[PDB]
Amino acid sequence: PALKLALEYIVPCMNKHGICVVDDFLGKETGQQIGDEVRALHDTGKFTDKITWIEGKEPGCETIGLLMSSMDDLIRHCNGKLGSYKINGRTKAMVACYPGNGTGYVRHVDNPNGDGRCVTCIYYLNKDWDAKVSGGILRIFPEGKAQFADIEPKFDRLLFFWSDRRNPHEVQPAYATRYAITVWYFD
Ligand SMILES: O=C(O)CNC(=O)c1n[nH]c2ccccc2c1=O
Ligand SMILES: [Fe+2]
Repeated sequence: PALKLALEYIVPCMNKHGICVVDDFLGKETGQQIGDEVRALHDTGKFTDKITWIEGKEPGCETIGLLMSSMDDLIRHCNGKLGSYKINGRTKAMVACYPGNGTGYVRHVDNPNGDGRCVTCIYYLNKDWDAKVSGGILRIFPEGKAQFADIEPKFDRLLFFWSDRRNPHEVQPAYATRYAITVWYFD
């Protein structure tokens, strides 16, 4: 399954566009589970835009580990073909919560200063996101296109994009609680 998705979709889509959306990545059950785990971290005080870092062995986080393992399976089966990068690892999972008070994240590049992070991978957990009323769109400005790309933070959506200056991006103001989990893979 990872072989097929990696080589029939993620590799070609990324090499062409530098951005790749995989809807329905883990399915509604496992999704909801990860979502219930992120919410339990949050409501029990464990955020510090607020964030918390997770390795994947800590408590209340088993299924976030399964997510990370599932992401890793995709990247491993890209076979060094994704942007001709030989990927050597990734960060821990960064869980982010925009509380829903109009806050967002201003336009930025993830790796502006030349660290080894090459691919940003984000998994979204927001069921029945009403983007027209709730805001919180991810807007990416891919270098070499005169049109931006708008990505809704939809439940069980996995997203890949190049981390460097090819992809300046912003989280537009969010008016409902918005959750996402990011890892960065490095070459
Ligand atoms: O959630 C999204 O759709 C995109 N989100 C981001 O680009 C983003 N990028 N870099 C960060 C660094 C530290 C803390 C939060 C973030 C963050 O949400
Ligand atoms: Fe970012």
